[PDB]
Amino acid sequence: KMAFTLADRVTEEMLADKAALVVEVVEENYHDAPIVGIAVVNEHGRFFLRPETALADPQFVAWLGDETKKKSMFDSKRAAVALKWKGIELCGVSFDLLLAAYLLDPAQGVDDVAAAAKMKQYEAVRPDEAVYGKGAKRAVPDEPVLAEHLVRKAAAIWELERPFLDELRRNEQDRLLVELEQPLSSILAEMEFAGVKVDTKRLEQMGKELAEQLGTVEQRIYELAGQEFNINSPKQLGVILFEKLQLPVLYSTSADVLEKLAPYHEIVENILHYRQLGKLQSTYIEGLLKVVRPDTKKVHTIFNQALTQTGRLSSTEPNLQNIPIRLEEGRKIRQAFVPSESDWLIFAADYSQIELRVLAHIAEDDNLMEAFRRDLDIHTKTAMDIFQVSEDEVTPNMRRQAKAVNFGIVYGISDYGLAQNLNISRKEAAEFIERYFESFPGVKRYMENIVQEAKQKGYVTTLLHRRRYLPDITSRNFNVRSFAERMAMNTPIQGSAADIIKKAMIDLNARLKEERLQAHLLLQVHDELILEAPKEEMERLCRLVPEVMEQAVTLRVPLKVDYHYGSTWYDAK
DNA sequence: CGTACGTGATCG
Ligand SMILES: Nc1ccn([C@@H]2O[C@H](COP(=O)(O)OP(=O)(O)OP(=O)(O)O)[C@@H](O)[C@H]2O)c(=O)n1
Repeated sequence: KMAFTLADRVTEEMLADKAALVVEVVEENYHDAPIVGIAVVNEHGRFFLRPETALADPQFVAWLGDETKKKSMFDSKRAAVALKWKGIELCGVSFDLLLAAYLLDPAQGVDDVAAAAKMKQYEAVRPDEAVYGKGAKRAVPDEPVLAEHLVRKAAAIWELERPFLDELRRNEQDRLLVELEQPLSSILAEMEFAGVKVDTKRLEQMGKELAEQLGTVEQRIYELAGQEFNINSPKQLGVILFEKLQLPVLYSTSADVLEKLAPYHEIVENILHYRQLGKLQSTYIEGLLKVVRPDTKKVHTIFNQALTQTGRLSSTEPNLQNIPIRLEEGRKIRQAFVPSESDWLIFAADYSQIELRVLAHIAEDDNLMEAFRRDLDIHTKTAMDIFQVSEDEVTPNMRRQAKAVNFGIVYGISDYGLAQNLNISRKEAAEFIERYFESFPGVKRYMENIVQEAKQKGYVTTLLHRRRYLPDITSRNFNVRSFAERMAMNTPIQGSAADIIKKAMIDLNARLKEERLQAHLLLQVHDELILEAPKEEMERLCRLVPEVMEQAVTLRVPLKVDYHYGSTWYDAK
């Protein structure tokens, strides 16, 4: 057993100017969720507090909100947001063990204190899953069990801060934690708590029309197949296509396959159309409506800041980072995302080709840097170079194929992978790649060098010193090793872009505050920032937002930001 | 050829 005081009231010694603090929210989605318990560990001892008591105590609430009273936590954003829903401000979080663990090694998948602790041979704390259970059997245990668990977590955080900070310093990542990820955590908390207003009537109207079109195409499919079957079943669909109708096998029924089969039978295009409507209906209408809060008609995503292996955020419940845009039918979903106040507008700013600009910078490729210095259309320029033609001679198919090469280069180029993407032979794809590297020899040297460096050091890094370990780079299995080489090529690009936009968000918020604008961030989608603001602020934002985003870092090429605003997210185009 | 998440089907 670990010793602690199970307090009935808050005392002064619990309010020291440095503590490990646990404000426990067990529900996965912490929005408007209960706080089940509080633990504090500091120089004076270890304390468990009941939240109905602590959170009603003015001295404790003042302590929580006092920036000069420093707290060490794990996933402080969870606590901060749960407290925001209770009208309580959390300040002074100086160390977040989740973010520290994430920066040291995102591959550990650390999502509880016990997992972080094990990184430093500290095992005197249980995994959350062992305490709460998983799935439907999940539950908050009785007080003695709960209290001991929260105290052990606080004690672990209290013990682990120094070793974690020491290692971050050794890796030259301590500023990344303290000046980037931790401040960003607070900004993410604000964005999540603000939420995004949804026009549910509009979504419901779209739902109704979709359902009608769905019925129509569904019956057309049955008529064409000469029978009814579950179109969403791969088994049944595969039978209909490849046995009853005898279509060729190029069973995979992925979209790319169906697109190749479309010429053989009228049913195929109907099946694609059906899947597409069904996607919109199930995921982007019905699924979105399920998570809208009925009182305020807002969705409050959770941005997972300690999940991706490259330093990107992810977004859940709902995922607001994969709302359709490419095809008009799906893009209309965005008409349902609206400003939260009357006479406000949505303002969206996106980096133009940030990944290829970062590549130009890190590779110091003269041709690619010159292309961005001239603000050329990069896909047209790449086509000119690889196909050896003048700008006026670049055909649409050529630009399309060059664009695909540009994607492959950023992802970690593969002849089989590019070949798959363009529906061409491996030798054909290999020729394109060779021509690319002939035109961009700095990029080739960079790709060769970064793989060698990954092998030598064991990891790759981003501009702001994020790291990703790549143990498979030495595998004697070709496929395993090749995937690791692709990660070595891609991670510094994708990850540096993530560093840049994170810093831009911090810089933007500081400027917004200085200027006392009411404008605020709502979402980030990897290389874009979505805000809402009074209509009277648009002219100022048109100058401020792109400037801050462009100046977040200084590269060997310019950063370029495009922007638009409108009455809904759809119209901010 | 990179990084995510949600869904419906499947399947233990
Ligand atoms: N102790 C440190 C040093 C650097 N960085 C990160 O790395 C970035 C660039 O570091 P910087 O020192 O300014 O440039 P370099 O000289 O290239 O790096 P180094 O420390 O090796 O000299 C910083 O902005 C920061 O994000 C950090 O997180 N912690």
